[PDB]
Amino acid sequence: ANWEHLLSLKRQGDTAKRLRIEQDDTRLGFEVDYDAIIFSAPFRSLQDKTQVIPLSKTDFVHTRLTHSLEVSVVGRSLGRMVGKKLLEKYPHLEQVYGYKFNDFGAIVAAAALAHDIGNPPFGHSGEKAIGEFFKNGYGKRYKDSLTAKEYQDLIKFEGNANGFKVLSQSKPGAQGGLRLSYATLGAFMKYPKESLPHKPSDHIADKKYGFFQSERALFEDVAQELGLLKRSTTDDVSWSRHPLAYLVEAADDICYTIIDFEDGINLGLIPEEYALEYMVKLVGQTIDRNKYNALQETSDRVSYLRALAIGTLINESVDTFMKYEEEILAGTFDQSLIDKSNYQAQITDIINLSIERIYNSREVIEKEIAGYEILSTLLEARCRALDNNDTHYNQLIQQLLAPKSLYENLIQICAEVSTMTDGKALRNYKKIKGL
Amino acid sequence: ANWEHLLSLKRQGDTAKRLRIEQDDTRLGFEVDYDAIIFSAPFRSLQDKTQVIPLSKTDFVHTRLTHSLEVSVVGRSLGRMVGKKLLEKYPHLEQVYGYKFNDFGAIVAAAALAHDIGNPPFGHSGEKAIGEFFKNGYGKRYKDSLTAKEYQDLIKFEGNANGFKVLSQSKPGAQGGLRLSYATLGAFMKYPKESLPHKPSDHIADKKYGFFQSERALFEDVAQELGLLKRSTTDDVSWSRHPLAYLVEAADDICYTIIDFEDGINLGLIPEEYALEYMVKLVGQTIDRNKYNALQETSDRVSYLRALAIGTLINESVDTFMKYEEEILAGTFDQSLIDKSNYQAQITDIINLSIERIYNSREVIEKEIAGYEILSTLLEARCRALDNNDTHYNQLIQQLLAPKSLYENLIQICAEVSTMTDGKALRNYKKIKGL
Amino acid sequence: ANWEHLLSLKRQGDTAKRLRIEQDDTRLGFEVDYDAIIFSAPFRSLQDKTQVIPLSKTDFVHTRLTHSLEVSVVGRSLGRMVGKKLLEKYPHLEQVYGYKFNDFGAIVAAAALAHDIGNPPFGHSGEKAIGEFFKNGYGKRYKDSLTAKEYQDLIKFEGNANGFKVLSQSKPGAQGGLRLSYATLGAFMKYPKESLPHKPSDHIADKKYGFFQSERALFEDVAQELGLLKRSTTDDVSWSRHPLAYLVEAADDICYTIIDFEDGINLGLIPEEYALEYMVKLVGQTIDRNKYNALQETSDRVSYLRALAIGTLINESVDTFMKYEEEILAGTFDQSLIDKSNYQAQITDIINLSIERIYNSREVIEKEIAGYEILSTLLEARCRALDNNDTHYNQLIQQLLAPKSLYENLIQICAEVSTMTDGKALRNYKKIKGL
Repeated sequence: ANWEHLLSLKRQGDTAKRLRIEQDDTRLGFEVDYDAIIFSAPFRSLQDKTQVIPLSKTDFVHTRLTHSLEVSVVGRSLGRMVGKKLLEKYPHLEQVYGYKFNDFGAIVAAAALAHDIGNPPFGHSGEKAIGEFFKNGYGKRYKDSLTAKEYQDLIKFEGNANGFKVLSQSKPGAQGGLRLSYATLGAFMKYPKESLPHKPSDHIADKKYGFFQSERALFEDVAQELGLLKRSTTDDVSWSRHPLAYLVEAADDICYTIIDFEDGINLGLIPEEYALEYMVKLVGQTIDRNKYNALQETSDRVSYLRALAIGTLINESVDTFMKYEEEILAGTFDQSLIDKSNYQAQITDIINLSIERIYNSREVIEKEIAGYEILSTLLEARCRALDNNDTHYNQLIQQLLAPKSLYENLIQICAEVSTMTDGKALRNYKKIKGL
Repeated sequence: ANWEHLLSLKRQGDTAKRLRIEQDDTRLGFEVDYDAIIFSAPFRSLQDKTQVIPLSKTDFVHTRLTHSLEVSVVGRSLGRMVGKKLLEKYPHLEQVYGYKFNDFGAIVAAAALAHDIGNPPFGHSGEKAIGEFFKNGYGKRYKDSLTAKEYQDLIKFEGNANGFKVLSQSKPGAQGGLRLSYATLGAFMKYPKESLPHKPSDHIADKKYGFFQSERALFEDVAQELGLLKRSTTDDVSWSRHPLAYLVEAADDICYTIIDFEDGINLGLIPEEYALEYMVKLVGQTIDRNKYNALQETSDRVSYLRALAIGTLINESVDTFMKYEEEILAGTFDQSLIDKSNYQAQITDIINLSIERIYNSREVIEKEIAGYEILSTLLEARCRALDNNDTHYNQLIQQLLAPKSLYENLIQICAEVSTMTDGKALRNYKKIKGL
Repeated sequence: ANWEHLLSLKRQGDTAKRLRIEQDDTRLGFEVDYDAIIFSAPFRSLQDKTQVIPLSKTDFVHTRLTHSLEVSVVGRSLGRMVGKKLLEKYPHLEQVYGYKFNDFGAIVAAAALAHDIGNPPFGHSGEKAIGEFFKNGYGKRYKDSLTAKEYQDLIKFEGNANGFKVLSQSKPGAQGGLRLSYATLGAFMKYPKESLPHKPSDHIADKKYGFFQSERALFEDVAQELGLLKRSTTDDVSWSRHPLAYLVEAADDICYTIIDFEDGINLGLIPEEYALEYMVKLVGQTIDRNKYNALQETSDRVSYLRALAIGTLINESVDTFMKYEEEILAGTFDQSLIDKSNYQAQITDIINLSIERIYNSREVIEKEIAGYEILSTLLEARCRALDNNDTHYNQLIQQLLAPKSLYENLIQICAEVSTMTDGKALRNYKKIKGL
């Protein structure tokens, strides 16, 4: 591929090319993208969306908005640092085409900021509850009216794909959604494939899929404009990742690992006695141990460790990207940047500690179990209303929850149930069940 | 038809005639009816029964008892003014028979006071939830054990017909229920027909039905004594309305229109800026503009407009009655009194604004949806216990909720679930669901 | 039967005999049993387990722990008093084998202390909900995969048998459970039979059953060591009760009769006047009338009557036991000790009043109805997770509720659901239901 094409400023529906050298640097398309997301209704709704991790009465624990905000700050740093090195490697990108190192920071930051925008509540358990509804619940009745891939979109409903829908969905008065730059949509697409075939290889980009059938035509346009390399020549389409999607992924990987740990310690789910032991290798060269011992509050000690460890992993991930830059550009890199880390054993240890103390904790399990009932109830009410829209009750349901082809109706129901705020979903659920 | 027979003082089971001229003026049968309703357990229970309209923590919103009381006051005025004009047009009713203008006010007031006594909770949505239970829910299993009209009583369960049952149902030690005058029972019956045929015409009197199969024999006796005109000779019975039922209907129509509007403004669902605009034509000939401007509080200004509009519509309704009095006596008036109003456009505008801002409001929809679940759960508990009364659990349900033919059992279950107070229904529902 | 064998100090797994004369007086096996129950997790859990009797905002009402404690105190007196008379009638028990009167008090106290340890919540209605689950609910699907007696253990699930399971269940690191002395396990077994045949006679010992199929081999060991007399002629096994089981029963009967009455008066469910009227014959010979009239508080007057009445019935039960000692030893006593009471008319009056004012009270019926839903919901969740342990949801359920053969799994599910504390059961129920 070519970096000039990968850094496309095209917005959906454009009729003429947007050259970087002609951009107003105070209205740079990539930076406009970031601000568009910040002010968007879907991003703002993350304020009222918790993570599956429990709340604390005494200490800070991230909601989904502040988690996404911090991921985007890590992403900006990754993009800035790699962008500087790319412009040194390929100086024509700056001298001829006018690209600057902050462009790469803005692309990665915007795609990272919006990564969780489409995820249902209750973490991956919420995805599994939606999928189960269509695999074995009421929604199984729709199988024979859908293509294999349309049905797969439902039984393996994917928040990454719903995020792509949220960013690009046309509505009356708003064609093309947020109309983000194609470079940003490219960096967003960690899994550039459809729902089938399912996990066709052990390649990182094949672990999930990244767009629904409803968004296939758009990503085809995005992939064409960017020049992404093909990974399939059948009607089951798939492409090699945009190089910057590796940085978006690394930002998420760094933040899932270290910031979950930080939250677990502040909640007390992870004993503070383990804080230094698990972070020593990651921070040992830079930690000022005398300073660490002088900090009097648990949360200040763990924030210092988190800052040091994120710094270490950012610097390393930049160097790993540049080492494998040609292979990434050629589509032959089959792993994540963090997979190559010299700290991979320590990262796995932290992740396993978080699985054991946070995600397997009673408070998380209880919430996932409750979430199954909440999501299954909302989906069933919407789907019965779709199937019998004439009855008095189902008209009330439509008025309460949602005031096209079968597939497009079903994927919209999933999309809308997934993006309801915590409070709205809970209130509507309680009314349907009379509580 | 003859007004001498329409004004019957007969009570259920009477052995001898009751002549108006022989009545004690301090114990007039029609006034005794008003007081019997006031002190009755069903009317007292309206204290603990809310309308579908939401509660407010700052302003007055009507419960069902206050609504019924104000309807009865408007009704008394309609009856008084019409009674005076009817006694001028038929002076023998006063000379030979001894009827006085207050008699007509008493009949209309008592019938109007009792109009909502049999309605289930949650408004018309509550009626629909009970019907759905027998149409498509657990109660569907009874269809093949019931006649067409018995089943129709259930799938189209009607609060008007339940009100007639509540007023007249014999119980051990209370033969004939409240034993109201037959004239009052006639004025109560807005839909003098059985559940089938369903809407045989577009006449307002055919829109619903007014008695269940369980009360058909009772209303036949009332219809015979009053000399109501038979409107159909098939096994399907129906009669032309008692003339005073047009005034009972008018009392409800005027209050439903204007007082919902008043509550909507005080709730903030309807902006105050709409209050004068929608009521100027109805009040302009009688309003004291100096008084209106001096009033500094919204609820006082709205209450003033409400009083003037109601007075306007009462006066117009009386004139409309008297214009079509002979048509009403002949059974050939196919319309409501308010349908002939010169302010029909303004009334329709007020009704539509109330639908848009009150009845389609989120708080009303939520409550109606919850009411479906509450009523369906209580009905299913009672019917499962009816079908299998020998189990330990169903014996507990019987002790908790209810400490004859299949049809008579099912209609009683509906009547009882419909008349439980809000708090008792909710408490029993929560216990059944373990909440 | 021989008292030397009936007073066995054997613990499960023992390879050598335990001679009473060799026991350390500060570590007597029978007294060790009492202390082992007190400190056991199942007994401690009765702290957080209420009776079906409603709680009071003004007066004392017993939780299950305090009820079991007071039953054990009454049992200790019964055992001590009968022990002294037994050692007079069989002096070789002391002189040759070294038994002392307090040994009999310790046996009866320990067995009585543990009588309610296995009962499910919600009283006998809780037992009926569990049985109904397997007779007609989801659990009916297991009938054809179980023997007749295995299925009867479920459809007639019995708290007495679950108590035996709780006391003796082997787990890794705790073989034989609490490892109680066999004399104590004999005194505990009021119904020495398996689930089938059901009520083979009207003998009190045949009213219920005392051990599940999972514990049949253990009680067979216990019966052999104690030398209990075989009572059943068929392949369904059954033994005559250990004589001390009659005293454990009498402690329960006396406390349930008088202390329930006491609680009902202090709750206000039973009018205060009924206290002296129903207890005057039980207390007349021993009551200090000036002490009683000087007492100014209801709870103190009633507590005085309770102490006097329990005193009377303890003394009488001891005399009844000794009067029929030889018939009990030979297995020919067909009644309970209290059945032979001279105060049986007063006991029956008190029980019937408690049934009418307490157990048939609205507050109890409400709680039993809710308990059906709670227990049925928990049983269905555990059984569906047993049937499909592979699904993501069922693996969450397994982590939340339970972090071998089909029968062994089902009886363990019943045992665990029955032994959950009130708050733990309610919390898990609410999460499964989304609240």
